[PDB]
This record gives sequence, C-alpha cells and structure tokens, in this order.
Amino acid sequence: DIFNSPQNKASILTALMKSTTGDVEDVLIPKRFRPAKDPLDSPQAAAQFLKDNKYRILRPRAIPTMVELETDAALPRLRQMVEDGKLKDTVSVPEGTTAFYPKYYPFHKPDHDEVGTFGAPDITLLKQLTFFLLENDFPTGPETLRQVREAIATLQYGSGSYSGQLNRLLAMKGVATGRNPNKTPKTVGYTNEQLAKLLEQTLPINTPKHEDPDLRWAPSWLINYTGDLSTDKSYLPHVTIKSSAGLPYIGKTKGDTTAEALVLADSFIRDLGRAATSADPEAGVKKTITDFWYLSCGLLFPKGERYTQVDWDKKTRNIWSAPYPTHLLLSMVSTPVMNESKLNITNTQTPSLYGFSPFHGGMDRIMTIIRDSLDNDEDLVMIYADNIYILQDNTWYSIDLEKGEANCTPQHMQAMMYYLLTRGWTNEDGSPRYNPTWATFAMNVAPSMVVDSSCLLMNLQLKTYGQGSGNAFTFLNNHLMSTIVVAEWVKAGKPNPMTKEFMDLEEKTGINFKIERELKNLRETIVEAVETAPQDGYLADGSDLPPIRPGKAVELDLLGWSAIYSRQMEMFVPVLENERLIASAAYPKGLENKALARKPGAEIAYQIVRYEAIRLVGGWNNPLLETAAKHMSLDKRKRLEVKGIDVTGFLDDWNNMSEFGGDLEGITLSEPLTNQTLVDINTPLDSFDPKARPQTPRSPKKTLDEVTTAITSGTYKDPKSAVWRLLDQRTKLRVSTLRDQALALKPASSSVDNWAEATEELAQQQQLLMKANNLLKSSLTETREALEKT
Ligand SMILES: [K+]
Repeated sequence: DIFNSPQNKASILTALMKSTTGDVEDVLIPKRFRPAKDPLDSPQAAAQFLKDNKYRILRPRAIPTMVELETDAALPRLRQMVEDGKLKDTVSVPEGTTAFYPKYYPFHKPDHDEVGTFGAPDITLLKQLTFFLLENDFPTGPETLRQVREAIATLQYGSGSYSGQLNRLLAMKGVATGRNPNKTPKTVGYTNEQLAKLLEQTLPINTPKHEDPDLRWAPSWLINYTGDLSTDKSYLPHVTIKSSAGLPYIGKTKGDTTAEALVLADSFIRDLGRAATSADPEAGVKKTITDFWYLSCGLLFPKGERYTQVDWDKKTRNIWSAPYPTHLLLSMVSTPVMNESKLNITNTQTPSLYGFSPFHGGMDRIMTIIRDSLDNDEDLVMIYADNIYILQDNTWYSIDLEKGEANCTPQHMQAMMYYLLTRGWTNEDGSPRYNPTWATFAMNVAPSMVVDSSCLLMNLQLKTYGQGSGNAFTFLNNHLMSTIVVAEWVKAGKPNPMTKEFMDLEEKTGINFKIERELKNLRETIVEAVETAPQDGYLADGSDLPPIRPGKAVELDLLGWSAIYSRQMEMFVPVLENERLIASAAYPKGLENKALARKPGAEIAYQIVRYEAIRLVGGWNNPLLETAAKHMSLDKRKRLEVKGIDVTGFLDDWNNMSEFGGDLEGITLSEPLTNQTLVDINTPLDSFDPKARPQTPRSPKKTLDEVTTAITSGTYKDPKSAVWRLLDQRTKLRVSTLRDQALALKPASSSVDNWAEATEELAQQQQLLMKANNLLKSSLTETREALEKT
C-alpha cells in the first residue's frame, strides 16, 4: 500500500469534539454570523440601561381583565352575521373588575443560541456564481462575485436584538431632543392654513368618493351584512389579517380580534363624543382617554432587515405596532382621501412621488422631467415621505430626514389632520363631511395617541420620542416634515445641499436630515447612459440573454431605483440600485406572509419566485447574476414538471410572496422570465408630455415657490372659510370648551338652512372668546397628560 490519496489524521481530542481548528479555511465561503449574547435581554438590565441614558420609562398602566360579552349585544349591526353562524357569538373585551400589566417579548432571530434557516445567506447562489464565473468570460463577473460574497460576510438578515432596539430608541430620543430639538410648525412660523397651502402643492389630495361615508359614524355602522353577496359590503379600510392585533390583545392577529377591534373603536368614538357634549367635557374626555390609555401604546416590534453584522446590537429598526382600534379609526380618516389621491410628478404638476412606480414607463417619465429641467437650467425638487430629491447645479442630491419619525411633534400630525379635514373631508358647498365627534377625535385626540405617546418592550412601558414608525400616518407626517424642510430651502434662496446654509435648515425647522447621495455631472452621466446602452441582449436586440458589457446606470436611488437606457424600447427603464440588489441576492427574505408559509404549494413556488424576482428587478442586466439565477429557477421548474407538482396558481399570484411584488401585479411567473417579461413590466399605457400633466386640484396655477413667497409676506395665516376657521380654533381651545365648539359646528355639520351665515357668526363669536388665555390650552397636551395618568 503506497501512494494512497491522503486522509487527515487527527488526535482523539479533535475527533471527540469535531474541531475544524487545524483545517484550511475556504475564503470563497464566509462563515455564518452568530449574534453575541445580549446583556440587555432582561427587564432589569434594559430598565437600568435606559435610566443610565436618561430615557423616559413611564409608570406602568394596567388593562382591565377580559370579559365575555354577547356579539349581538356589543355589535347589534352584526346580529344577522351571528345568526348565520359566520361570526362568533361572544367577544372578549377589557371590561373586567380586575386588571393586568401587559408584557411583550419579541423574538430576535438569529440569536446566539439559534443560527438556523431564518436569515441564512444564499450560499447555494454564491456557489453557483463561483462556478458560472469559472466557466464564463464575464468582464463584470469577478466584481459581482466579490460583492455577493462581501454582503454575505458583512450583512445579516434578521430581527436584530434587544440591545439594537434599545440603542435605536436612544437614537430616536437624540433626534427629538438632542443636538437639534424638534420644533412644532407654529414655532417654525407656520399656521395650519399656511402648511395646508404648501401641502396643496407637495401632497395634492382629492376628496373621498361622494358615495364613501362621511366621518359621522361608529366603525361597525360602515358594515352592511344581510347574507346577499351582491349587496354585502364594508365601507371600512382593509386590514392585514395576519398582522398583530396590538394592545389589548398581545399574541393575537387582526383576524382573531376584528369584532373586538370594532367594539373598542365604537366605544372609544361613542364615549369621546358623549363626553365632549356633556356637562363637564374636560372630566368626561379625560376619563375616556385614561380608560382607553392602551390605544396609545404600540408594541415595539423589531423590524426584519439586512443589518450590518458589526452594528447588530447597535441598531435595530422598530415598528410601533399600533392597537387595532386606533389603526382602524386613523385609517378611516386617511385612506378614503389617499385612495383618491395617487397624484405625483409623473401625472400631476407636483413635487410629490406619492403612488410612484418606476414600471410601465414611470422611470422614463422621471428621466424626461430630469432631462427637461437640465435643458431649461431649472432646479427640481421631489418629495416622498422622509425622502427629498434635489436637482441643482448639474447634480442629483438625495436628502433623507435623519430618523424621520423622531422629528415629529403631535402638532405636525394635527396640521396633517387639518389638511385632510379641510381639503379632503369637504362637500362642494364648503360644508364638512364630518360631525363634531369626528372632528374631536381627528383634531383633539388622535395626534397624541401615536405621536410622543408610548410603547411596550418586555414589561416596560416606554416613552415614544416622535411618531411611532409604522402607524397609519407615518408616510403623511414624514411627508409634511419634508414639505417644511423644502419650503425653508426655497425661502433661503435654494442653498446648495452641500453648503452650511442648507445644513442650517435643521435648526430653522427642528428637523434633522442628511445628504445621502451626491450624483455629480448629471447631464454627462445621462449622456453616457444613452451612449453606453448595449446593442446586445435583453431590451437591446430583444434576445433572452444579459448584455456582454452592461451600459452605464443613472444611479438616482429614486425610491431604491437606478435608470438604464433601453435601445429596444428607446426609453429609460428601472433597475434596482446595485447595493440593494446584491443585499437581496445575498440574504433573501423567506416566505413571509401569514399562514401562507404552511401551504406546501406556496413554499415550493417561492423557491422559483425568489430567483425570478431577483432577475426581474435588475438581475437580468448583471451577466453573472442573470446566468446563475436563470439556471437555478429553470432547475427548480424542471423538478416540478418531472415530479408532477402543480404550483401555477402561486406562480401567477407571486406578488404576495415577494418583497418585489409591488406594481408588478399583472405579470405571471408560471412561464420562465424572457425578454417579453421585461418589455411587459416597462410598457407604458400612454405617451408622456410633461406640459400635459394636470395641475394640482387646489391652487392649480400656483407653484410651491409661489406659495412660499406668499407665506413669507404673511399670507394665508387664517382660512377664509368659517368651517376651516372653527377647525383651526379647535387646535387652540382647551377640552372644557368642546360642548360650545360642537354647537359652533352643528349648523355646518347638519347642513341646516343658511348654515354658511350661521357658521360665520359662530366662528366670529368663538374668535372673541379666544382672547381669554384661560381657555387656551392644547388638547394634545391634555390628551398626553390623561394617557399617562395611573
Ligand atoms: K429634530
């Protein structure tokens, strides 16, 4: 026995403990990340950490124990549903004689003790990329491989840690109260009417459909159930059935608690309305607020993201999981308006990017606007929640509010409520599409329920600094804050984003922000993108292959998208920003959709979806990534065909299972991705003429620049409409005045004969009584005080 293939001889100690200590490291494959043990994973350690860092911990409040009530007694409008056996005959409500302190313990995965399939990097793809690189002469191949391996080695998809969540809360407090403490719109210098005039341009809205119910009813009254499928309708917002119910139902989904949410939402709105018109509105309103304190406390859910391994315990984004009744009531105000307001820069003369999709010509419409602005030597601004985009001095600037939500004051949300109730919930005659009860909830209570309220982590009831990220108004409040920053930029004579004059806008507004991207020589970059467009492959000559040499991309990072010029379509098309593309390839999310995960059909289809989606979003233009992902999806498809396993239904309706499912609803993945798929996703319904875009619904002819100029002159301090004047006065008057405020609104709300004249007289009357400083107190402060009572 001579020349036998060597086998590793090791000590019995090594053998016993299965040690790889001696073994040669395969630098081609990164080791799995194992999160450290978390020292802040106990209520004692977490509370001490927060105390040491001067973070406010509230005196804990208790929720009454659950009591069973008859569904038909609690929800009389749904008696028929109970009778038809379609709805449970009992509801579990917090009306007990005893009470409990709520506890929320979220799961953080992976963790020190569990490094499993959740958050696993795509090592199979890494191996496929490696092998395809050996077999193919792709000039961009080595860089693609390096990038995917580096993302696997440095990032981690998962739900962070308690330390990450706690450190994140500190960062939010610092944004809100630290270097640049928050400022209410009034402190900055804006009245609710002045802000509404800016929002008419930055966030154009339409009124809800005339057939949509006004804000006059208890939520359950918007449910019409008879049994007749043709007439059965809910006029309420839609909900994510598998999402958390929030307080007072920890561990339950919205699906398990819809009847309970309706009972609680009905009760809160009913009690509030009665209290407001009672003999003592202050005592009654404060009692209702205290009784339903839990409707203002969000479960501090750790957000799943592709975090950096080194900053695993330094930063974990949180989702402020709003109580289902609060969510329902807030959504009743925002959704009917927003559903009718998908107005953005591609379809309306507005800087708004609300409802934007880069697909179906969207990216090309943006590129046309960018090119025209560059040609006409004009500045350009675009706004999307906490994202600001500025085109000035042949440069594309991406400005993001620093931890956006943390900059929010209840007054910012109150101004948004004013905008929605004046511009949205209004009839053609100027009369309100709401009653005093709804104006009370919307204007006086709602902003202090989700802004500067509280959250729950473990058994700790913690202060929330700013607005709760994930609440129904997150986008709207963030968009209003960006509007203030942009308005201040215009006022300051449009200082370049790289200057101190631009950075000084942080103090002027009390809103923290940072320049995230500076894309220099824009005009030249766009020219290069067109010139370098390949003649070969997908969207070039139409063949089902990636280009040998991909063209230059205009790296706008416009809501995560870059632009590529297509010779076949003679237009710019979106491709997911490189860094996001690589991170999604390295750390794919799993089947993260309800019970869907238990459906073998969905689980199986997902494995194909996962690779098809990575190709669709931009992988198609990365020769190595397209080659490997195509191979993998085809292999999976072939196994199914050979085995006779049908998942076509899940492949057709794939959108629900992919982080990329948005907008791409009309595309099907039952057939493999081809050049047609790419043509289809990029096909516009209509040709584009920027000059043909309709102007904003309100103040059409006016631009944001014109409105800013008017505001600096002291214009729009007060609305002309008496109905609107009453709503602005509502923001200044203390809760004890609610019964009298209800009387001032009743004529316009009831649309009585001569309501307009009556309202004018009542508004002037109210205006006079507001000369008494004793009557002047923010109901938002009164709400917070009542919510925090023990
Ligand atoms: K701030």
